[PDB]
Amino acid sequence: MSMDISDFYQTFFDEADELLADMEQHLLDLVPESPDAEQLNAIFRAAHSIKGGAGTFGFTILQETTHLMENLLDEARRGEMQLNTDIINLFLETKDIMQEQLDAYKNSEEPDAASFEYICNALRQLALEAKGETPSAVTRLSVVAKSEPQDEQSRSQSPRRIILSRLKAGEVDLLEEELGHLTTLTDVVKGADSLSAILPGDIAEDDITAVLCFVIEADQITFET
Amino acid sequence: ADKELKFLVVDDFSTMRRIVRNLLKELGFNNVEEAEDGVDALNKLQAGGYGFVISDWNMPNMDGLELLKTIRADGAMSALPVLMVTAEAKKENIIAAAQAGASGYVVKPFTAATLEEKLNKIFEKLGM
Repeated sequence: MSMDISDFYQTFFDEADELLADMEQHLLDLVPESPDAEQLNAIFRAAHSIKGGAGTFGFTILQETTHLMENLLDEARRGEMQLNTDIINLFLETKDIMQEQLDAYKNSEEPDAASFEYICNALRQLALEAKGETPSAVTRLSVVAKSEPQDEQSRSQSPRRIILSRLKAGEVDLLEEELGHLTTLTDVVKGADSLSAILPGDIAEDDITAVLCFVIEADQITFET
Repeated sequence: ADKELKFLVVDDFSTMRRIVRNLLKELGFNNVEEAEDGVDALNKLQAGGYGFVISDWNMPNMDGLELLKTIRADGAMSALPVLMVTAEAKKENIIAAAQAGASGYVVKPFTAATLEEKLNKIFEKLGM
């Protein structure tokens, strides 16, 4: 009854502590110049797990901290980033801070703001350094803003109307809710069973087709006026 | 609506796997298996028996979609329902999921009551 999260927290707090201990040990055993692939994968997985739990429960500070570390561990495990003793020490410091953040949440307290800013700043500095100063040669030197500024602003008047015919009880509300995830519906005629709305053109006909297609079918879909 | 449907809860995270499990519980679903990745899952799937992949989008060796495309260019697994579990309701995920062939999507954490509704519609569209 009533999905209370202030106990689905306990299980997360315990899992996280355990994963932080594993992370620490793997970090300490890593050989920077020749990191065992299986060991890095374990560190990355612990971080990925902690991040998802942090997101699920709205532990903002922990989520962002783990997020930045995870991207870095992904680079190192894919072999895109070289490790060394400085980087491993930064990871250990990151593990230390994440533990402090977790310990604050266990007490229904807020984590340390200053430690959060410092660790995120350092992690983003490393990622930057892991870049060799922007990509080679100029990129997106044109492909960007293409077709100049359209004449009117957003299609002269060819939105195409989508007609969703034949919807179910609560589907009106729900598909209203789903189309509402992909695009935005106007002139929402919530018939007893229908939903018409005008369509923006923001998705290839071939793709809208594809997703509604998670709840409905290709012919329920008509594009016309 | 088989309270026994074999959920391959593909995720590399245990507690979540556990509440997913407990909510499935307060809702009545109790048959849940856990996998940690796409090669593991593909290996696991190269086996068979899996009916619902509640696949988290991300995993090592092979992820949710390669899992899904390989699944799709391969004669044998080409049509499994994959409920991509996503932490958030996003369009391209939703569409790539769509163009490479995925079945549906859900957002954690849900109450027993919500998980309840999503399952219902896939079931609906696939004819389950």
